[PDB]
Amino acid sequence: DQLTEEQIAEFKEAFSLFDKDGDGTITTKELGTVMRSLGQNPTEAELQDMINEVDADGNGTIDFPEFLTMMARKMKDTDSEEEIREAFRVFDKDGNGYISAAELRHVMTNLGEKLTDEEVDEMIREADIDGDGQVNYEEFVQMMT
Ligand SMILES: CCCCOc1ccc([C@@H](C)NCCCNCCC(c2ccccc2)c2ccccc2)cc1OCCCC
Ligand SMILES: [Ca+2]
Ligand SMILES: [Ca+2]
Ligand SMILES: [Ca+2]
Ligand SMILES: [Ca+2]
Repeated sequence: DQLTEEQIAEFKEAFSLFDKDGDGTITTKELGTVMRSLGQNPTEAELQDMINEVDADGNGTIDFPEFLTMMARKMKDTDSEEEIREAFRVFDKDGNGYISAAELRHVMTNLGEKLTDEEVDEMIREADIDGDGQVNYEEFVQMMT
């Protein structure tokens, strides 16, 4: 089988966040920008290593099909939480355990992706379960898969 229309719509939007020029391919330069936007600072060598890991046709760049392949499977029951754990840590700017509407809005922004109040209000509402108005690690994990 395959992902739904909306599912596709979500993978493409996250792909466009790496593809700054919008030409359809992710370069090491475009990946670096994203890393720097996250406070991190990798080297050309490391950047190319990250790309080579998913470059199925080995042309030095990543495309949507290449991007989706790596997405549609953590191919690991172990070490998948080690990524979700870091993802959550990226958003929880104050390691308080709870992700707020402001931390989410703050991060999404640094990634050249300005949201709307209504958009930000829906991403949180949908993930919030305990009704505290914030997304804890628990809620975060389930929202992923
Ligand atoms: C990051 C790119 C999309 C992948 O992450 C996923 C994002 C949303 C889902 C679905 C099933 N859950 C939520 C439905 C869509 N509502 C928007 C959620 C929103 C979001 C939710 C909670 C907190 C902050 C944001 C969002 C948007 C874009 C990227 C990440 C998160 C599954 C994912 O898993 C698919 C990965 C392959 C197994
Ligand atoms: Ca590009
Ligand atoms: Ca490629
Ligand atoms: Ca927080
Ligand atoms: Ca909550």
